[PDB]
Amino acid sequence: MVFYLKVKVEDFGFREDMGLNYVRYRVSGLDEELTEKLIERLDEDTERDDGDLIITVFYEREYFPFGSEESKVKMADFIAREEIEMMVFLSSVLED
Repeated sequence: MVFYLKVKVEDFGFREDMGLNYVRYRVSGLDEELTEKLIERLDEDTERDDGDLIITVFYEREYFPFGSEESKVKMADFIAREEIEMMVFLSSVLED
């Protein structure tokens, strides 16, 4: 009756050439055709890998880049801020 989606960080990084932070999320359950739906709405780079889906989303000062790890004083901040970012994002879209 209800679908269960789990999104977690798989590979995070930063591009000095651009000046923004990027991170890849791991999603399982989507389909070849379904991917075209999300990739369109998000307008990001989606690709099937071993059944999972890679999504890289980076934002500059304009949208506030992801780099507030100095707060938590560890990498956990990146995965924590990134995980909730995707989870909350989707949940917020489905809930609304």
